[PDB]
Amino acid sequence: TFGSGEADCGLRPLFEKKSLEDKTERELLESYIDGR
Amino acid sequence: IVEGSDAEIGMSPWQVMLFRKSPQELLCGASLISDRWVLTAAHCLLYPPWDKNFTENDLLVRIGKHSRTRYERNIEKISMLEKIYIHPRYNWRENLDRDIALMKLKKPVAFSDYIHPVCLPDRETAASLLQAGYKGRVTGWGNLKETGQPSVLQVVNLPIVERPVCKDSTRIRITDNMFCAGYKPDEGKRGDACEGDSGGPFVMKSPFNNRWYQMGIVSWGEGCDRDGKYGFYTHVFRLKKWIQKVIDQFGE
Amino acid sequence: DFEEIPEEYL
Ligand SMILES: NC(=[NH2+])c1cc2c(I)cccc2s1
Ligand SMILES: [Ca+2]
Ligand code: NA
Repeated sequence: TFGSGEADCGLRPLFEKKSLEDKTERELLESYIDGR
Repeated sequence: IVEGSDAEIGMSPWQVMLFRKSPQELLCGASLISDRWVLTAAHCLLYPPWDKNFTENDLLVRIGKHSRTRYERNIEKISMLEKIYIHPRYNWRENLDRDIALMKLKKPVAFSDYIHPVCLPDRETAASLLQAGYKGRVTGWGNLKETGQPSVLQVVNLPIVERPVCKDSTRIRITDNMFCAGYKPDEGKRGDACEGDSGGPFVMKSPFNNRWYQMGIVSWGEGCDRDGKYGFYTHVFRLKKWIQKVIDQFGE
Repeated sequence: DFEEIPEEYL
């Protein structure tokens, strides 16, 4: 809804919430000059 | 989406479908930002050049979908609109500057494994992620080729491009309320949004807090996946105050 | 091409 979202925004039930990654998100994180 | 692949189930739980009641057809893409508000592109609702001016009563919002044509019983939710708000300075006469609109749902939707809102960026997230070279994701049910419609939701990941390159690929006057994305002819990688994808979300995943933020809205392009051309997107963060304003002036 | 949707939404 607002500032940085909602509260539980952006955390997907089937992925982040279960600590599961979708098949191409790595591509994205790898472009922010690598993530983690 | 051109050169994108099928999405996985629950990959973009914030993806919404603007559906026309009669004829029953896919109008545009949109996104769920809270349990009562959907964000889309203003040209999806108002575009006088083509006598397009939709109203509350002419649309339906379908949330939780994967398949483009099937009514996914017990999975998707269909809502009606209470109000539509177009940015007061949306410029349809020249370059679709401030191509943004908010729709208030008749009743709040309930989240599920297939329905979840996306976050709207704050100054700092915007500042660190909206950089040339960083990739974002666009999703939609739009066309597969310029001139070819998918059965399922498609996804493509694209890099943000430097503004001078964006300005030098077109004759249209680009404003600070827009950014462009896509691969350079030189990158031997393709992908783009296309007809039917308008209004949908351009999102990025924060490496700081693992959340997905919606940085842009699919606004316009010249053809689909043409070499030397890029897609343009509304800059959400630049119009966030307008968003906050209508939301806490008219609801939540 | 679109499958029919239930009448209580029109
Ligand atoms: N190439 C593109 N990114 C787009 C092309 C279009 C078209 I053609 C219509 C509506 C929206 C868009 S985005
Ligand atoms: Ca130019
Ligand atoms: Na291109």
